[PDB]
Amino acid sequence: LSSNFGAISSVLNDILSRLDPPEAEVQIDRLITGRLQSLQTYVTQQLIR
Amino acid sequence: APGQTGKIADYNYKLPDDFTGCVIAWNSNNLDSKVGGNYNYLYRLFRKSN
Repeated sequence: LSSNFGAISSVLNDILSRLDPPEAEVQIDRLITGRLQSLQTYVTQQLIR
Repeated sequence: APGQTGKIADYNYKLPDDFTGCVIAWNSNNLDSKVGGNYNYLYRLFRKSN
């Protein structure tokens, strides 16, 4: 979670703070695709184990 | 522009980020710019709610 995955802020709330939807949409898109990819890796690892 | 901020943007006429259309503008000096100075046009810069 702490990792940014290319995004400019770790905590999503800090992004919400000043970044506006025109840029916030793309920023959160990058962040959420990164986090979801990490969760996908974790669930796959759990599946094999 | 979708999501841009400003007095015209948030106070006058906002536009969704999912907007699907065209913005077509041209200088209207030959039409609007006159000796009267066309001050009838107004914007609502100050407003309680965007």
